Amino acid sequence: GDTLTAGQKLERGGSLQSGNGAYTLTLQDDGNLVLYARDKAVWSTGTNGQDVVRAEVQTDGNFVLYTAEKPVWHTDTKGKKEVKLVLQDDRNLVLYAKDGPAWSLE
Amino acid sequence: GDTLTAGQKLERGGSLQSGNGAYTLTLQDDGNLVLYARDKAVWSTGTNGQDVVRAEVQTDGNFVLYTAEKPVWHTDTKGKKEVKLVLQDDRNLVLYAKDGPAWSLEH
Ligand SMILES: OC[C@H]1O[C@@H](O)[C@@H](O)[C@@H](O)[C@@H]1O
Ligand SMILES: OC[C@H]1O[C@H](O)[C@@H](O)[C@@H](O)[C@@H]1O
Ligand SMILES: OC[C@H]1O[C@H](O)[C@@H](O)[C@@H](O)[C@@H]1O
Ligand SMILES: OC[C@H]1O[C@H](O)[C@@H](O)[C@@H](O)[C@@H]1O
Ligand SMILES: OC[C@H]1O[C@H](O)[C@@H](O)[C@@H](O)[C@@H]1O
Repeated sequence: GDTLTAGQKLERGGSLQSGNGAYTLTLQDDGNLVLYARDKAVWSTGTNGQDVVRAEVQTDGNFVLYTAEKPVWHTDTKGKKEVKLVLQDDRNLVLYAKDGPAWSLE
Repeated sequence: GDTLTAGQKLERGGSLQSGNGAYTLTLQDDGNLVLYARDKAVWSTGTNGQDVVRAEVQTDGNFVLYTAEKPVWHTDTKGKKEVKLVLQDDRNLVLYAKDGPAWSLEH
């Protein structure tokens, strides 16, 4: 609506509106939380070019924009079944899967 | 323990250790997943400074280091109670707290 209570958030595409639809606060896919007043953008968080996933009115009192949790490193073994990571006594760190070792440190 | 099975994770400060007690794989506070043999680092993911907060062995078969959700903008009003954000008909964007306006746009 026009209000975000504690624990509520705007996700990408979500919005608040007021002034008979003339005013729109919206979290964009470029990452920016923007307030559009009619034709013009009157204010933003300046978070364009950043991977902002939500604008949460937190229960601790703080309204906060967060970038998404992202992967930064992987074994690159998506698709493998029943996997387990084992730190072995031969010092090798091995990712095992249904049809044998999918990834190996050594 | 020496094993993480499908869906498990090391969290910050969490460790795997080999059965013999000689090798220790630790997701550290600095984000680096480090393998120690004794007190000498023999391998790491080199993710120090990259905000990694967990390393989960996923059900899809992929072992992945994930970052935390990073705060990139805020109103700086931690401590305020019963807060709500209101986009008003006068065009103002106001964060209202128990004791009054904690933050506003038009000021
Ligand atoms: O980079 C790791 C990413 O790659 C994918 O193929 C999936 O397994 C995701 O869950 C993961 O976040
Ligand atoms: O000032 C707000 C303005 O910032 C950038 O230029 C872009 O993200 C626009 O989408 C947005 O309207
Ligand atoms: O490639 C994985 C393979 O590497 C080595 O040969 C050993 O550490 C084995 O335990 C492991 O299965
Ligand atoms: O830097 C933003 C940060 O401010 C505080 O420490 C808390 O309200 C956190 O939840 C929030 O992420
Ligand atoms: O500073 C916040 C305060 O600013 C203006 O005076 C008005 O828009 C009020 O509705 C709002 O509460």
